[PDB]
Amino acid sequence: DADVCGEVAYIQSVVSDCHVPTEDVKTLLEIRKLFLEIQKLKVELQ
Amino acid sequence: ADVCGEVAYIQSVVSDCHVPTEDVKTLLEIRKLFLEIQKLKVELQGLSKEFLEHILHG
Amino acid sequence: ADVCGEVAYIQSVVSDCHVPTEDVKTLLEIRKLFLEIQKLKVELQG
Amino acid sequence: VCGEVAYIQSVVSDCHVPTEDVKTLLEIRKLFLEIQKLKVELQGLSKEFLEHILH
Amino acid sequence: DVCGEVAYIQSVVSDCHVPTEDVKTLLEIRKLFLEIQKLKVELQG
Amino acid sequence: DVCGEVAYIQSVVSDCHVPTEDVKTLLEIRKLFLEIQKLKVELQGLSKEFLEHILHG
Amino acid sequence: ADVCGEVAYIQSVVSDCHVPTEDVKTLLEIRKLFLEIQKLKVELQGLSKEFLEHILH
Repeated sequence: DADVCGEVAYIQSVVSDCHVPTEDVKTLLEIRKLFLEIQKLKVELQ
Repeated sequence: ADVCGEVAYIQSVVSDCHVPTEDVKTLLEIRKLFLEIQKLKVELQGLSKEFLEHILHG
Repeated sequence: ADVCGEVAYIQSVVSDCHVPTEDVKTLLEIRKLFLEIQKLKVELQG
Repeated sequence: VCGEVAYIQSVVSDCHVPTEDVKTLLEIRKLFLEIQKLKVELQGLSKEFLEHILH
Repeated sequence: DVCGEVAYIQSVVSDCHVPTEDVKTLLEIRKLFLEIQKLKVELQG
Repeated sequence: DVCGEVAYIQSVVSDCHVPTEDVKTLLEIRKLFLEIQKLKVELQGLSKEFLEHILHG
Repeated sequence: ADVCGEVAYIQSVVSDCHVPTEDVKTLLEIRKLFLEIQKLKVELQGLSKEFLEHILH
């Protein structure tokens, strides 16, 4: 309820403050996650 | 009763936010991506330390 | 009998919601995302 | 590989339901079950937190 | 290594005489079905 | 080095002379096949464990 | 906040490579798919060995 709407409202405030389009934020975070996942996989394999 | 009741409950919560559904999805996806990056960094330091401890005391 | 019966069962349940299938999928995706965020916060701060 | 694909094709064709509907319906069922698993894991993490406090 | 792996998968897929997008869709349906079974067993246990 | 990693992947993909979207699709099919095998193995293990837990417990 | 800082950090690294963002994403996806196939093969041999050990002991 207020836990869900308050959480969404908080994320919206933070994203708006960056002045970066939301689709760019998502793409850039996806690239960082992919890079870290590749590092973790290499470590696990060795 | 359980599946349809669950969907009806989520719909009530989402409608009360007065935020477009695709925005709610995008914002939660961004928060999840950020937290997953933090967890991956913790797991990487933890694997490196665990491997070193196994070497030093094994 | 196993696969077709499973599909037929899910179809009956979804139809009984009286909500378009793509809305059911979207709403369940939002609930899953919210719960996954809570779990990640607990794992990181504990 | 080819035998596996041919088998899945036979089963899906026998349902007389469009392939994209089969995929969507199975995805909805999986999402519902994953929400239940997440709720169980969250009560489990809360219990683990309480046990750390008590002992 | 990488190119040899890709060339091998291409040979196997071509031998099925099934469009690549259908192979992907059918394997996705099989995986979804098995994942549902695994989730049901984990939830009761 | 992030840029070095990207440049390395680009060199390997270019050398295959296969469109990037085909490389991605073919690797996705191979991954899906192996994941199905792993799920079948896990399900036989869980099924056996369930039966045993019921019979003796 | 911390995400504004994280976003600019990733942008700084990606811009330095002078490769379009969608290419960076695609190339990293291909590398991840390749490594995931290798990990799945290792997990499958481990599950097979674990099954044999349960039989022997």
